[PDB]
Amino acid sequence: IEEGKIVFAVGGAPNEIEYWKGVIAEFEKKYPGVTVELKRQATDTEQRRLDLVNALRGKSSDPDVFLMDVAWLGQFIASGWLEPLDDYVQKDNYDLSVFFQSVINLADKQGGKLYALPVYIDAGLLYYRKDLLEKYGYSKPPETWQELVEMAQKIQSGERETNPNFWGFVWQGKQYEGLVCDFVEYVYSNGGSLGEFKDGKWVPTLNKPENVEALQFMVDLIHKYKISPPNTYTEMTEEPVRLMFQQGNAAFERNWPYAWGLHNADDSPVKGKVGVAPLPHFPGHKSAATLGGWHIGISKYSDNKALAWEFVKFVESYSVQKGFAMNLGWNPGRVDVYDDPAVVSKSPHLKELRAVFENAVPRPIVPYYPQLSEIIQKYVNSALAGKISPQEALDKAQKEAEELVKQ
Ligand SMILES: OC[C@H]1O[C@H](O[C@H]2O[C@H](CO)[C@@H](O)[C@H](O)[C@H]2O)[C@H](O)[C@@H](O)[C@@H]1O
Ligand SMILES: [Cl-]
Ligand SMILES: [Cl-]
Ligand SMILES: [Cl-]
Ligand SMILES: [Cl-]
Ligand SMILES: [Cl-]
Ligand SMILES: [Pt+2]
Ligand SMILES: [Pt+2]
Ligand SMILES: [Pt+2]
Repeated sequence: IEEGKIVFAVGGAPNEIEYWKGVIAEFEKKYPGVTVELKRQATDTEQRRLDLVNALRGKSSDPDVFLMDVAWLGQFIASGWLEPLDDYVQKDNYDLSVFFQSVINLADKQGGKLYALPVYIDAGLLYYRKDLLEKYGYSKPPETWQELVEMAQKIQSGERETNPNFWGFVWQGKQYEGLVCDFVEYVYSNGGSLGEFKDGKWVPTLNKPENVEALQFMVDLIHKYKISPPNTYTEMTEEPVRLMFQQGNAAFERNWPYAWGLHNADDSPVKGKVGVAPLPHFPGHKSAATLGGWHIGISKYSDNKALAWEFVKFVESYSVQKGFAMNLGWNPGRVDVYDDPAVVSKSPHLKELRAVFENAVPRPIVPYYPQLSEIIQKYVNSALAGKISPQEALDKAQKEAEELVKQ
């Protein structure tokens, strides 16, 4: 185990992990004298991050190649754990123009060097029960958050006559990274902002009036309009939300592109009855979608960097990317794939909602995001629980963010 072997560390939702196994099989079939060992990780992005930093900080060659959340990729680049890809691109005359340059420019490069490639580009999406909206006299998905609430309540009241577990709108509110993504969408769709850059350094503006107003709406979805379940802030993460909607217990769902792949699975009660649209916005502002996704990189400590690069090229290849979009519903890191007839047949929204993905709002791209996120999670979740007001929460978060930015 030191020649033509490579351990690929990857996680995700259960179905994605199973899909990766198939990808690895296809890779070894195309490259006969090579071995790729799967190092399975969890779904939770923080657990995936920890699994990786623990191996890397110990200069272990074990994980040779792996996926990194666009949210904390900057941390790995800054720490210097990634092997620059420039040399490998150069040697194979590899064409980089086939990837969305915006995400690359934003998160994959530093000091003129490339350290990773986008496997998929996630953006927040609104999933809705087309059949239920039609049933209750609504011809189109909601454009504003207030319209979503209106539809959600009428559908909820009607469905509860026979369904007491039905909720008009499910989303991620647990105290973890996913909550920051949901939060970002409400903030920017109300004209708010988490902060901006000054003199090359990010400066926090967590407690702007627009932000507080946005957080208040989130709190109201649970405690005032009551279209989102109480466990939204205690247990709801990607999968629990995705499962609840697929079970048929929700009219609306906010989730990432992967939910589509599952919702459209023949084992899905909602198959053929799900629509996808941009998330709503508050009047006078534009719809927002948080930028997410996973990028592939090579460990600086790998003893099989050449093989790792071969695997990277395969994962970023047209056919493999096409399979991700058609089977898993992922929005590819490689351009034009969304337009492939096979992809439009199974995941038409990748083409139709092109603007959603291209305009995804990035969380603060800074080496110390993990620590910043922890601050936002605590106060935002506390506010959702009703433990403190939106105002007190963002003001408190503002204080700690400033201290954190002070290095
Ligand atoms: O493909 C679904 C993936 O969802 C996670 O990733 C999204 O959600 C995170 C917050 O929970 C974001 O930070 C990330 O950028 C989004 O892509 C989940 O952590 C992954 O394991 C799933 O594969
Ligand atoms: Cl209450
Ligand atoms: Cl409640
Ligand atoms: Cl197929
Ligand atoms: Cl296909
Ligand atoms: Cl097909
Ligand atoms: Pt309540
Ligand atoms: Pt459920
Ligand atoms: Pt297909």
